[PDB]
Amino acid sequence: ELEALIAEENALRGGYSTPQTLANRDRCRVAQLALLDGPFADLGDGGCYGDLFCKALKTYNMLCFGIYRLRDAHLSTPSQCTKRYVITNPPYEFELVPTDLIFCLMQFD
Amino acid sequence: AMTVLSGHVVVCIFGDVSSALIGLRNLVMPLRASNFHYHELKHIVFVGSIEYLKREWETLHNFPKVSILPGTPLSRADLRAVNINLCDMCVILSANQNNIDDTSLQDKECILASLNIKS
Repeated sequence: ELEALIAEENALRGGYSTPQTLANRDRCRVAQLALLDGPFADLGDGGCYGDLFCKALKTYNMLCFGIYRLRDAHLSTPSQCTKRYVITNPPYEFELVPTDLIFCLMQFD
Repeated sequence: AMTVLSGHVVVCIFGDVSSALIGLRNLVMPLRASNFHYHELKHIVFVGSIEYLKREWETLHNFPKVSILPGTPLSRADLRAVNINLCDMCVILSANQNNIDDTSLQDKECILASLNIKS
């Protein structure tokens, strides 16, 4: 319907909302949350990444995607490199540093 | 849209400043021929770029029942505004046809405007 309105108008417009219009807030939103601080920070040093996303499920049905960990966060020699790199689909037995950002999707607002 | 045009004539033009002057006086002359009456005389609206319309308006001013819609002949909203449905004949003309040197551009616009009107 949006594509048809685009083909007919070539400019998005505004309309008066309705309850069915307000039902178009139901896109399960993308987000990037921190692992060091928050309600999920209760574990930050485990290795049970499986239990991590199962806790995310049983908490808010928060679908994890993957770990956005720093490059030298897997090292013992402490550098000052804040460049993080993505990892897609971490397994169940994947470790976890507290200094971490996570790719997660909470439910639609 | 508020100008009710039924049975009229719309003309689509793919013109620009770089395009050559087509010359539409020869087109609009036998529409205003005196073998009919003034009530029978159809209305004409030109859809396209106002740059080409400005380049040709110095020739196109002494004629009745003539409108100009600046815009784009590919615009479905502009076609709905000029009521192509009720329009007797859409005329799709191209002005860049003798400056482009490729079949990919040759009549490409005309084919698109025809397909959009058919769709």
